[PDB]
Amino acid sequence: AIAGFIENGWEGLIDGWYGFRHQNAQGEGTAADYKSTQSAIDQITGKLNRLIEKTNQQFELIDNEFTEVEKQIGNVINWTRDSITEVWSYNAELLVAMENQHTIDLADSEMDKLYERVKRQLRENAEEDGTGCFEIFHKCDDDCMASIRNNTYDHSKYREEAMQNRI
Amino acid sequence: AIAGFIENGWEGLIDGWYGFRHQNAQGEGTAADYKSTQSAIDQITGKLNRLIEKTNQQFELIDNEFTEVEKQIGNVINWTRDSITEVWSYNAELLVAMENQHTIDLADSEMDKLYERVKRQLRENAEEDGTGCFEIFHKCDDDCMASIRNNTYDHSKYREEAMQNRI
Amino acid sequence: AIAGFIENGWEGLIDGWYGFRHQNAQGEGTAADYKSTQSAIDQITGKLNRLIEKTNQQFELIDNEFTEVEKQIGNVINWTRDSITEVWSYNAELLVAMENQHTIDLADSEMDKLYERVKRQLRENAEEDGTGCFEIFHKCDDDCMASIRNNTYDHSKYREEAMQNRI
Amino acid sequence: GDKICLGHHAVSNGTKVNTLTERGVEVVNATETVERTNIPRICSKGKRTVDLGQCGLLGTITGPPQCDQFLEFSADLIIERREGSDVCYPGKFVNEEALRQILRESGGIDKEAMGFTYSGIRTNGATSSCRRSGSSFYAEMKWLLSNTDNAAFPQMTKSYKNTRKNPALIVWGIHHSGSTAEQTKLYGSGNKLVTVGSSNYQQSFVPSPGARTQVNGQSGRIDFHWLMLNPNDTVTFSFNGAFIAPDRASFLRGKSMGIQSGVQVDADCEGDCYYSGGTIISNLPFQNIDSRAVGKCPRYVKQRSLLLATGMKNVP
Amino acid sequence: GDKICLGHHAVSNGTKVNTLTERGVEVVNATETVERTNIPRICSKGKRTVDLGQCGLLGTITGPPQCDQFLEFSADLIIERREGSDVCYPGKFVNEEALRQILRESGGIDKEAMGFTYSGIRTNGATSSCRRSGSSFYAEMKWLLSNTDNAAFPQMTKSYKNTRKNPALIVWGIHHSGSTAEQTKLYGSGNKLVTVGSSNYQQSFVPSPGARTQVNGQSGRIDFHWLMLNPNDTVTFSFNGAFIAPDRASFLRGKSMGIQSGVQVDADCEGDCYYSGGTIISNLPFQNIDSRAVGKCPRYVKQRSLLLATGMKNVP
Amino acid sequence: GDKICLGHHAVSNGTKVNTLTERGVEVVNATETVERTNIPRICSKGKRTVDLGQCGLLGTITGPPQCDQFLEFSADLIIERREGSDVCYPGKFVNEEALRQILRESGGIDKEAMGFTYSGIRTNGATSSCRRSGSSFYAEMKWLLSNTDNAAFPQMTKSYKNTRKNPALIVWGIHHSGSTAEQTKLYGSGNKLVTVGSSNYQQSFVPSPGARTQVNGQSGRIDFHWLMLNPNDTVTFSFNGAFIAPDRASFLRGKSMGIQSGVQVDADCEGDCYYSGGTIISNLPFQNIDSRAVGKCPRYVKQRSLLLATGMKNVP
Ligand SMILES: *[C@@H]1O[C@H](CO)[C@@H](O[C@@H]2O[C@H](CO)[C@@H](O[C@@H]3O[C@H](CO)[C@@H](O)[C@H](O)[C@@H]3O)[C@H](O)[C@H]2NC(C)=O)[C@H](O)[C@H]1NC(C)=O
Ligand SMILES: *[C@@H]1O[C@H](CO)[C@@H](O[C@@H]2O[C@H](CO)[C@@H](O[C@@H]3O[C@H](CO)[C@@H](O)[C@H](O)[C@@H]3O)[C@H](O)[C@H]2NC(C)=O)[C@H](O)[C@H]1NC(C)=O
Ligand SMILES: *[C@@H]1O[C@H](CO)[C@@H](O[C@@H]2O[C@H](CO)[C@@H](O[C@@H]3O[C@H](CO)[C@@H](O)[C@H](O)[C@@H]3O)[C@H](O)[C@H]2NC(C)=O)[C@H](O)[C@H]1NC(C)=O
Ligand SMILES: *[C@@H]1O[C@H](CO)[C@@H](O)[C@H](O)[C@H]1NC(C)=O
Ligand SMILES: *[C@@H]1O[C@H](CO)[C@@H](O)[C@H](O)[C@H]1NC(C)=O
Ligand SMILES: *[C@@H]1O[C@H](CO)[C@@H](O)[C@H](O)[C@H]1NC(C)=O
Ligand SMILES: *[C@@H]1O[C@H](CO)[C@@H](O)[C@H](O)[C@H]1NC(C)=O
Ligand SMILES: *[C@@H]1O[C@H](CO)[C@@H](O)[C@H](O)[C@H]1NC(C)=O
Ligand SMILES: *[C@@H]1O[C@H](CO)[C@@H](O)[C@H](O)[C@H]1NC(C)=O
Repeated sequence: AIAGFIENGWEGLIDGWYGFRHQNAQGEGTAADYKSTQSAIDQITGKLNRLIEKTNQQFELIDNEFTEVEKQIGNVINWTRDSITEVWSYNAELLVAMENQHTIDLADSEMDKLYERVKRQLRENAEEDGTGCFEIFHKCDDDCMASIRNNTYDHSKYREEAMQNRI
Repeated sequence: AIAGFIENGWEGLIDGWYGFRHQNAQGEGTAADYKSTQSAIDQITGKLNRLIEKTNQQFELIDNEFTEVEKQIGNVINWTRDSITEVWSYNAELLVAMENQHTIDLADSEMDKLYERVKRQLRENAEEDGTGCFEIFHKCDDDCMASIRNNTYDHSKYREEAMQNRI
Repeated sequence: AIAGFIENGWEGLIDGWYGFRHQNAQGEGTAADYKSTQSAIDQITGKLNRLIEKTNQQFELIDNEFTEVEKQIGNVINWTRDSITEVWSYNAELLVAMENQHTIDLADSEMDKLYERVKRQLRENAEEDGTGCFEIFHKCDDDCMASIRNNTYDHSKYREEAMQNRI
Repeated sequence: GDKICLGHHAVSNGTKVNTLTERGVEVVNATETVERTNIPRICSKGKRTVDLGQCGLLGTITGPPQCDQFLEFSADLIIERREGSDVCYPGKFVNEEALRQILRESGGIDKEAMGFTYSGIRTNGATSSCRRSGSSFYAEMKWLLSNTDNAAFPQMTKSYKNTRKNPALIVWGIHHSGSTAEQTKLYGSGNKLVTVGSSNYQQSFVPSPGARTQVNGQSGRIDFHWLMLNPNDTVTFSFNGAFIAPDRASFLRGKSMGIQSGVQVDADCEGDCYYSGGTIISNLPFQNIDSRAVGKCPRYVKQRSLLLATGMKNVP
Repeated sequence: GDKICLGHHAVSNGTKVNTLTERGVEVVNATETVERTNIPRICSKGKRTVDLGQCGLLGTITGPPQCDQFLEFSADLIIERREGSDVCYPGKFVNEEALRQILRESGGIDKEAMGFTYSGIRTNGATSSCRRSGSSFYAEMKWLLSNTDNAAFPQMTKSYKNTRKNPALIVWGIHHSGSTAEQTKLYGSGNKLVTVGSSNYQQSFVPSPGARTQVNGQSGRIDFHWLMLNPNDTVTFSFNGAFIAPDRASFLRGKSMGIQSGVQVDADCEGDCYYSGGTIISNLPFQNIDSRAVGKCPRYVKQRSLLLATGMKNVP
Repeated sequence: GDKICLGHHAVSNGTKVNTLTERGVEVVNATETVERTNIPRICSKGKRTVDLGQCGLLGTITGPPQCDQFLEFSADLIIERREGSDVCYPGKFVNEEALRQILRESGGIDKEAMGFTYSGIRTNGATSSCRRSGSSFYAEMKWLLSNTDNAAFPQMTKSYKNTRKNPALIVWGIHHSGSTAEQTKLYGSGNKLVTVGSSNYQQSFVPSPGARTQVNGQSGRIDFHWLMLNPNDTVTFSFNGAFIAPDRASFLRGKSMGIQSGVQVDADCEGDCYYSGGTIISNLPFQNIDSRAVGKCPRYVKQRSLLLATGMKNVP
């Protein structure tokens, strides 16, 4: 038996992030979805371009390892630096934490957007099983399964048949 | 023929951010939704009040264009300033980027909240076409269309009629 | 009569954050949901662990109340400090504002996740009333109400009965 | 059948903005966050304004000719100019920039006489460098010579209490004569000490005479020193020559802001964040005009522009 | 028919908080993020604590009477007080604040004799300003006079190696006599040099005598100078008068924290972030009490209060 | 009946990351944000590189033996080493670290003769401390003695205009002889002044002779002073002994970066962020290797590691 994303993920889904597991008369299958997988990769790659910048600002020595500077100014420098170190440590931590929270929610949102897309193309010919699948109330051969995936499935073709089987 | 927000936006929607395009016997029409438009404007205006603050802290010269200060302290100042410049540049960039991501998602969420509101008032008398519209399974004259918009549409009035037409 | 979360909250919900108000033949009742309440508390407690850190960095005097330091360096110090004070004030304000926006949306999202969970277990045996309730189209005694809450409700048991009553 | 669509607006020319996730995503509308726009004038409305022009700021204490208008100036906004000079007879202040920093937020200065008087020396030292109606000197200062050429200079002590509630800015000077031949012609033979003590402060000064580069006809030099004399405290000047004595103590009036500039004042436009190029009126939280800008200012950032979205996604 | 509603709690009297998008949106519950609460005592539990009171911190090196308890003090937390004075005979340290900054994180000081001895001069210089059992001096220092009034002062050299592993704080002084009449009575005629060289360090000193403001009966002054003498290095003092010689070198013990304050110690309450008004116990990431606070502290911010929401929206 | 499931990938070994809300939530994939990896070499490809080794940086101006290679060195990247020394005859620069800071971003130095010549004195002062082919001196400097032992030293003035477009680094020195017996043997009796004036600069110098700790056989000391002489300005040296005169002025070439280090150069690997331990090649926005690192660098942070998630939640 077979389950969707509401239960868990698919350790078997190798060539994509998001996908389809179908069960029919011919058997059981898993194909990846390209556009929803790519959209989530691009979004993440966009963060990396932002955060893998190298600073253009140049900084020179103010200080000296070999011959220590006068105490007072050295202490001011050491203090100024530490306050700055505090700031960047805070910023760095918050940024990663904020971005990670968003990276998660971003990807959940992409799963969400695919499932509610399918539900809409399947129209009145299927029901939500609650694990992230649709019980299709008609016969759906490997072709009909492939027409859902590649968003060509026309629901009116199977409507009268399916409608009747839900009653 | 007519489409909703899942496909694209409406270059014709002039007097609101969000709205309704209806198609019936009398013709085709577009009216804006006030409360969902206003809610999104207020939310954005709230950001502007937050970000268009003027700093109350005052800063005085530490430095001198006309008569340059001693090198060592001047270099410390120049260094301190540059580290601060780095910090604000980072903050400014992240803030705009963060706020922009949120401003987008905020507005998508407002469209979302309106559509799933309508779906709920239309009850069992309509179906999701998948472009962001509802195929209403009964006759809906310009009045009935205006009763959906101003959230007065009572679904039980058209129920038995519509239910039957979806079978 | 009774209402759900789309209208407003429940000043009467004492022993949980999220919950169920049912109406049937036996009467009217309110029980809290533990797992969705806990999930939202844990998430919030996670923020507090993050933000109720005490800084490990130590800072020593640079300055002097009793015997004021030379003006120039004192002014540099006073300036450096004020720039740092500006930074933390900005950071502190934004952090609280950002985190508060997220804390709200986090909790809305937890209500959302519970309601759409119920809708899915209730299957074809109930309809969305639009205030955040479900009109169940069969008789649901205090037991059947308790089976929805503790996620044991099997919809096929009441299906043929309910289906028929929605027509 | 009859249908109702849900939609959101859009346009042909979306503005491009950046997000956490995408560079250059189009939105309906966006506003600028980084100020670039500057007014090329000092917007002085609402503020007493002293444009020191020719007069160096430190010059207002000592009083070379340039600064006669300003010996007791009063202001809210103080403007120094590049041409400004603190001197007539060549020289500089020791610790000049601290003192500048003080005077710029001082509200201006109120002068008081310290009441010194003098026996067995001259008082009318003058030079063609500080000229008013021909050879003259620093207004607030007295060039103490010996009584006649080569003559001995009586060892003297002179003091001044600060009876006021606020501290007193005290200033004095040492004269570094262009040769030993000059040092003697003025204050006589022997080596020369000048010793300055408050209680809070002690320090000492020896004149270094010697050939230097000729500056405005002059080969000699005045070192100017200073201190903050405390309420009820006394400053005492023990000296035997080479001493440029103060006539008057200075007191700070109130609060002001000083700036350095190269543009006109304008009392019509109001402002609060100034720089050398002018004034920056703006409500934007950031600016990209000048990192050294001062007053109440937008934070200076590296970037030309950071657009903040004020509308939804564009999908046209 | 039977229905089941989904709901969330609420209250009367939501707390108002700020978000990215709204000012003053009500929530069920919220906690404070900015600390305002201070304990008006120095919470010293767990820490050796020296309350210098009357004794100036720099005074512990030189040893005026105020500081006899502390000539070899040992501490973790050091408290300076407003009344504290580093002197008896008027004077100041040169570079005072650096040296203070050092001693505050020094753990305290351990003294060692430098072993100087003296021929053809006096050693018992004393003054009614530093009094113990009447006229006395700085404990750790020797006021070298000439052998009798007006008498000549033998030119001397004296040295001290630092045989220890750590650096040695070395201190000495110059005497600025109230007149030339005094300078001579003490160290005789002629002008006077004091030259101090380690290897790492060279510098020189001339006494400036002269009338100054009378401070506790005294018109003269002691300049105090210092240096860090390096392991195995030698400091050498070449001098012919006006020299206040060290008896003892100082060594730093360990690590401490110094603070400036105006409230009582309390060894019962524990603490780690101090200020002049007391100590700040708190886990809040920010504080609005005092920007100059020290130790391990919340970051100081401008704002009274920033409430962080710990509950959902209120809709009642 | 037939069903279609929607799913997302997962794995057995999720990487743990932190979020706003959860510590250690697993994700599919995550990248490091904090650089820890360092190359233990100075990556100098693309850059003229001067490894001063034995030669102190300030030594390139004055020219003790160690620095003969470098009296006119030219570079983009300058490397100072711990063994580097700015001297042969014991002494230090006054304001040393400012001057260092200048020379490090100077591109190197181009020397020009100041054209001094001398009558009635000696010019060939030398010492066994600065040895080349036995007793010698600072290359760019002339040790002016009196004409014969104990002999008088003619009071002299000497000057140099800076006719170039850029400022001229000028350096000179004072000789602090190990006794008064030495001071006279070299420059004769009498006390000794050295007075230096540009226009924008005046200052004075007295030699302090006296026993000091013996450093490389030497008990005496050279104070080295400096200034930036302005285009068209003149510096003038009035002196009567104890003066270590410059032969040559120095001019800055262009732009460079200086660093301090303890590892080899490597011209094969390219780099841009250096520290004492080597060079930091990395695109990561932060680093945890060294807070004092310099060049174009990742921001230094406190933390070993901050993992940034590059994949969705793991649910396996
Ligand atoms: C796109 O967004 C911008 C920025 O949000 C819109 O312009 C802004 O509109 C608001 C609404 O009134 C302005 O408030 C006004 O402030 C000004 C100046 O202090 C004042 O003259 C008005 O009486 C009013 O209170 C806001 O300042 C203004 N900002 C700018 C820079 O002009 C713009 O209308 C939006 N674009 C479209 C196509 O709607
Ligand atoms: C509203 O929110 C506040 C803040 O989140 C709630 O108070 C907090 O409740 C938790 C519950 O465990 C406290 O944890 C405690 O930590 C302390 C301090 O280290 C410890 O002594 C306790 O035994 C416990 O572990 C938390 O500290 C506490 N914070 C404060 C400031 O009181 C509050 O309960 C919530 N209000 C309502 C009505 O739910
Ligand atoms: C998990 O995520 C990591 C980090 O994002 C993935 O490794 C990274 O893959 C990207 C995608 O191409 C690499 O991009 C590189 O750009 C540079 C340009 O400077 C170029 O040198 C490379 O040839 C490549 O185009 C990136 O270098 C690489 N990062 C690291 C640290 O190796 C990784 O593939 C993901 N893991 C899995 C199992 O998918
Ligand atoms: C300043 O910082 C370093 C640690 O990076 C330390 O080794 C150095 O001695 C400190 N100096 C002072 C005067 O505190
Ligand atoms: C400091 O920075 C300014 C520009 O911000 C520059 O023109 C100036 O010369 C710098 N001074 C030093 C000593 O680097
Ligand atoms: C520095 O700051 C404090 C207030 O933080 C003030 O009392 C003090 O006098 C200031 N000093 C100077 C020199 O501006
Ligand atoms: C300061 O003035 C008071 C009276 O105003 C005077 O008696 C006193 O001698 C002065 N101060 C001191 C510390 O003596
Ligand atoms: C100290 O160092 C000097 C340096 O020349 C050397 O002569 C001596 O042997 C050293 N003594 C000790 C005890 O380390
Ligand atoms: C500098 O140049 C100008 C003319 O080019 C000249 O008149 C001026 O006097 C020169 N400076 C000196 C000190 O000679």
